[PDB]
Amino acid sequence: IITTAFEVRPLTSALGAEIHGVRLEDITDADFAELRRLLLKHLVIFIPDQEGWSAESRIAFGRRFGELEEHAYLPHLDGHPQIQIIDSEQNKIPIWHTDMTYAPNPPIGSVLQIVDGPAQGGDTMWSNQYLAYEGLSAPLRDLLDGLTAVHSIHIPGLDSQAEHPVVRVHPETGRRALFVNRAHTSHIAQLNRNESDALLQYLYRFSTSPEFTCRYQWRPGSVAIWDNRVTQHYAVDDYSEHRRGLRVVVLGDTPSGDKPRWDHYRPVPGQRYVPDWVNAKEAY
Amino acid sequence: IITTAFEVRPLTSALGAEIHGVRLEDITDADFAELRRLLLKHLVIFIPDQEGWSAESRIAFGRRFGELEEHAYLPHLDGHPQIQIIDSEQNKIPIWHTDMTYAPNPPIGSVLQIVDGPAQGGDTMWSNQYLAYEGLSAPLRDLLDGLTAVHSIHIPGLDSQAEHPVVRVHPETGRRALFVNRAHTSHIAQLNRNESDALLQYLYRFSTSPEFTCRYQWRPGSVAIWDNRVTQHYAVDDYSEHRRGLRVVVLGDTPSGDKPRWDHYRPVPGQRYVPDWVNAKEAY
Amino acid sequence: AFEVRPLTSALGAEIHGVRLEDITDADFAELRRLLLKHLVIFIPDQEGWSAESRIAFGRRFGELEEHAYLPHLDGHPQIQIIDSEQNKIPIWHTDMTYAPNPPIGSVLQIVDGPAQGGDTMWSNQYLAYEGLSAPLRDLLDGLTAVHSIHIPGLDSQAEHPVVRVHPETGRRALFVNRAHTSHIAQLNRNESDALLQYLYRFSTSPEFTCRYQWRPGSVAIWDNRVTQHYAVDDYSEHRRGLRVVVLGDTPSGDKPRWDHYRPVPGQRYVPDWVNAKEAY
Amino acid sequence: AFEVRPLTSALGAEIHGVRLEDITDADFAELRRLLLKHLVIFIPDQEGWSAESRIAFGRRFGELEEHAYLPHLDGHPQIQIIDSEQNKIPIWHTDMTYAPNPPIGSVLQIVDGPAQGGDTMWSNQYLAYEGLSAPLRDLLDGLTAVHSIHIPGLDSQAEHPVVRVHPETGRRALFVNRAHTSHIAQLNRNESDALLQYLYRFSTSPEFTCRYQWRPGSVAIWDNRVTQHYAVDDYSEHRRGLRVVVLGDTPSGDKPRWDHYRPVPGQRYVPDWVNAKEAY
Ligand SMILES: [Co+2]
Ligand SMILES: [Co+2]
Ligand SMILES: [Co+2]
Ligand SMILES: [Co+2]
Ligand SMILES: [Co+2]
Ligand SMILES: [Co+2]
Ligand code: NA
Ligand code: NA
Ligand code: NA
Ligand code: NA
Ligand code: NA
Ligand code: NA
Repeated sequence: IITTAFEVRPLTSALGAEIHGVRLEDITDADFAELRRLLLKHLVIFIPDQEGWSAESRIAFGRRFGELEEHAYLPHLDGHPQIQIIDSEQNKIPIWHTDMTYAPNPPIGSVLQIVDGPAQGGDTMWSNQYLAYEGLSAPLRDLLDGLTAVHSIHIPGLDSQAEHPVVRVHPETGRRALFVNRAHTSHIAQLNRNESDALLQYLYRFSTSPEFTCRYQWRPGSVAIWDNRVTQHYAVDDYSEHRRGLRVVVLGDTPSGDKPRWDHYRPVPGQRYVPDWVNAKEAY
Repeated sequence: IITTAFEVRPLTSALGAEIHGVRLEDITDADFAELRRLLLKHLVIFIPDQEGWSAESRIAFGRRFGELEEHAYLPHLDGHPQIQIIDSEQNKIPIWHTDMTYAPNPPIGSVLQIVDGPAQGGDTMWSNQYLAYEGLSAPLRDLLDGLTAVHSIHIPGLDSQAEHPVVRVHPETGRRALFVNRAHTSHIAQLNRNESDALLQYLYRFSTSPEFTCRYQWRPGSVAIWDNRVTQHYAVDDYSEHRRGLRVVVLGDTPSGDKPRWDHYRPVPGQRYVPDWVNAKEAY
Repeated sequence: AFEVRPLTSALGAEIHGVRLEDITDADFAELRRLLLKHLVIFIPDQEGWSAESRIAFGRRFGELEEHAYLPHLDGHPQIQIIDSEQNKIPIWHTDMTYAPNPPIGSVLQIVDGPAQGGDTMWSNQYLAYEGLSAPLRDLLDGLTAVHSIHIPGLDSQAEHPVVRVHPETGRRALFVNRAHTSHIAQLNRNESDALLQYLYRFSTSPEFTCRYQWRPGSVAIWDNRVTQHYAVDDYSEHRRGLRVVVLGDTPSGDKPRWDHYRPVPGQRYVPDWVNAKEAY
Repeated sequence: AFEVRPLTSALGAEIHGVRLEDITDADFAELRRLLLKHLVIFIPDQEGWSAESRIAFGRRFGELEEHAYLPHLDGHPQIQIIDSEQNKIPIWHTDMTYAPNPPIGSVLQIVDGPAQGGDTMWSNQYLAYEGLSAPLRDLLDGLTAVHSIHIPGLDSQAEHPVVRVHPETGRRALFVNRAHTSHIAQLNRNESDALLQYLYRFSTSPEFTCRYQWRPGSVAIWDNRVTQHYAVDDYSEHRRGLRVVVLGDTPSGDKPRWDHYRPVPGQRYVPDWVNAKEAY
């Protein structure tokens, strides 16, 4: 992918780049197309100095990527159901995740601007799931190619589960990426639960190795745009100040990979799952 | 403790002994007192060849130890609410546990006879919690002496939790024993959940080392009597035949140890527990 | 005539009614059958078994080891003396898998020891393999592992299939063990650690093992090709065994489906889990 | 005059408006204060810093290492040349803790390298200790640990408190690190493994670390007494740094509250977690 129009400053070899010399407010078609190519190359891009970006322009920009979420309940900007308000007080959780993978159609990506927050504190990290897959040895890539996993959530107000390939192809690059994440993946469907725990434990740690991640410090006016299909992210929980972001969410992913090479694991009647590793029975 | 009356065949150095030359049916006071001393020395004792032991004698024997459970719902022998029927079909679960530690007053012990089952298969193992504590190095014994743990269960029909010392004294021997177990212990109260997971993971494995356990193969007419205050046990899940036992449960333990040396750990508002080790979100 | 008493459904059986001293070819054929069925068998009441008969018995199975340095019975280089003092190690292992030709099996008799303490456990490696789900069995069928040992006076390593096919039964068995397996050759070391850690624990589940309490005159015979065993370290009394070791195994499995993992120059192995750098 | 830009709330700050070449005693006092506050500081725009000034700067902190074998700048034995080719290792460590007197700290400038790739991370060992719950802090205060290294041309070990008191701030900091700590001396090895495994992961939580992208002319200065650091291994281009190392630390903590764990004769350490027996 050719991207030569702007001044691009990559964060790490794995992913991330800050793009200078762009004004989002009245971006042209040609400049948008270039930002989209930079997103496909760098997975998350950062656009500094966009203070004052109008609501209408933010929505138009998001709609250049696809349909925008109009969340039923999460607060939105007055007059604009597509611009979601994220407040550290109103709702943090530092855990590696890919957004909404407990649903059959997770988002394609998001546009986030932190409009209020501390000068230091509250960094966001992203990880490169292409590299997480590619860094596995050949026998393990071949195994994962034929597996699926159940992703689920069960909290007050939301119960959802979905089955996805463990390895998905990015529809627009054709490259394969890992598609499990600590927050929302439950278990691999074709393994028993204990085998699944062991393999997922390894994959979660490996996939978020420092060599596969980047860490971004938010500044006034900074916009992050990321591809949810091939990344995880993590919100660092190291601040107590009020922190507010404006977020637009682009819907419409269908994670797709190889046909599974085995049936789901079927337990016998009465079989009990005894995890090999301790988790407490009571949270906080 | 002096025990010289019968022929005693210890199973292992850690615990367990088979007692020959005893007839439970009309046991004398003096012979019972000797069996009780052998229980305090060996933690679990096995009495072979007791086929035909009458219901009235089984209940009288149990009552020599204390008050007998008359479970509200678990099935009991016709005419005898104290003799519980345990059926592999009607209700197994192979997990190390101490009985009912999710309650404030777990049982003192049990008398179990397997009246129907396979010739091989379905062994029971017991562990010595005195040795599990004593085998910890001095800095760790000193730490555990001042901790407590929450034990809990949440299944259809039963929700219960209780806080117990991590190290308890046996009231009748004065010796200290570990009092956590994989099945029912949730978390150590004075640690955060992640620290608790790490320490409990170590203790669970260490406490069930082969050097601290014994394994008993059931035969027709065999009776096992064990002290629930200072043991764990584990039912091996390696058979498919029907397996039936008659069980009498002696109530009335209060696990007691040192006063805790620290307050309970208090999380901050909104704090989320993220286990360091994967467990699946969906059981079977 | 033999009465067979299985210890567990997974493995192990005590065989009564046998006299090893002058066993006939036909009775030996039955013991052989029972060893292929039960993997380890225990023969009680053999006090006095002569040295010449013990050696002839082992030779029915194959060539006997004449260890250069282990003490042996005066006059009989094939009958090894195993003394808890002179030599224990409580660790799950399969014997000598760091060698290209491990033993087929062993015949052991604990002639001195405490009345309780010092049990030996065995595990069923057929069940350890069969209990894995289909995707994982498929993976392991195509893998090999390096087994090694590095102690004063012994350096050895060997590569073996992770899943071997027993030559007589045709049944597949796991062939890794905690004591001597180093790493799976086709994975990187960190992936290897994670998988082996799971397999070691799973393979010694109580549902796959048995535990034997030694009695005077009892002989244990086991197939080292499809078992692990573990010597429980819960005694301090003197414990002596007489052992004959049958050589000649060549673990055989599928051709690997992938090449060895090749690190890049200067690559460092950083284990994900801590081990101390200093032993005792 | 200095503008301070913290990287994270845990640690790290970039200091603009500084000229190291002829820094005054009073301005140095301010840098020293900022190092005790931020643990690692980054000074951009120092291209051309003279060798004599670089050495004088390090000498303000203490005695400089003159390594016998590491290459150094022609004419200047104190200015070490660190080349990605000639010498990386991505592993969390505190420098030379296998020695009884580790460095107080270092001054590093990456003079050649890629525009992206090769970040360095640091962690705050004060926060790693303070984030433990009270029972565990109480335990660690009374423990010590053996740190060691065994490579061709270097064997060293040292015993240090698990929790050290920084000499200037009086604040307590964890003093174990994954690369060089072997085991806690007062526990058995298996207990030690379990606790160190927890501490290593906890101590390098994202909430306790920072990540720095090197730029031409940037100098990093850090306090090795209360940090770990990690060199990210995500590049293949040539990377050269100039480093001055300040010697003279003696980690100090509470007298241990227990004796060393003493194994019995013949006791074997069997780790609960697998590590391969062969590296690369
Ligand atoms: Co609305
Ligand atoms: Co998110
Ligand atoms: Co009734
Ligand atoms: Co029970
Ligand atoms: Co052996
Ligand atoms: Co260093
Ligand atoms: Na649209
Ligand atoms: Na597991
Ligand atoms: Na699709
Ligand atoms: Na009574
Ligand atoms: Na933990
Ligand atoms: Na009491």
